[PDB]
Amino acid sequence: VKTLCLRQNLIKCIENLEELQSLRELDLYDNQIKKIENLEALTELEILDISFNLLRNIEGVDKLTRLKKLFLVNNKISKIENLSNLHQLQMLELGSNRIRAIENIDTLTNLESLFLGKNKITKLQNLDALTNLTVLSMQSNRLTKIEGLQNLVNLRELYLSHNGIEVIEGLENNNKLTMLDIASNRIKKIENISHLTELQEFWMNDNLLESWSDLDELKGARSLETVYLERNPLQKDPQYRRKVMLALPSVRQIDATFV
Repeated sequence: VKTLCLRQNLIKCIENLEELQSLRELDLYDNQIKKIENLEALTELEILDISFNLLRNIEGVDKLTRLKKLFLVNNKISKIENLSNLHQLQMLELGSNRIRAIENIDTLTNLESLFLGKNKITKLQNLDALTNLTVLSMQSNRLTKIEGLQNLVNLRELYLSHNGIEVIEGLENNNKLTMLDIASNRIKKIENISHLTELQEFWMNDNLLESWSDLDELKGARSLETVYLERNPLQKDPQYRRKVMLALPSVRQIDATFV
């Protein structure tokens, strides 16, 4: 065997998966599993996908030391735990869960992607050890302040949509940012992003932006190709598209319209 895809079944318990030792990828997407167990024997497994299930806790993956990707999207997981042995983990997908705090991931120094969207996290913390982190998704959470990103120096994609962020800050050491998404917040002013020179796409729709002089912060991004500013108070200006066009000459797309 090499890849078992038991997608879309009525599985409620994990069993009779012991004879297969050479399995590298197990896919249990969209089932009714309630507990992770009987998986310790798949030691050379590189990809585990138990997304869209009824999991409430993370367990039974203590022995999968060779895991590279872990998909646990859409479950009932309340706390992040029992992942400390997965040193080779590069991608961690925990979207659409019930997590309230970022914890117990400091041992995953080889993480390149971290997805925690549609959860209940209230504070950005405990990310200081993921210096290899390239993508971080914290959208549709309870975030109120941007912080804890001072050690994500290779961060190139940051998604903070649908939160309660009021001020743009904490992005001092994230100079490699190419995609910054802070749309659907309570931001009133664009600040502290003038050092983000490699920005390509920048979503800031559904905020409270008022002054046109904030676009001076984006002048350093010569590769800025796409910018979203709709549903801001800036759109009340009848030359909203042209004003963005003139201030940001490098962009080829404003909202859903090309230039």
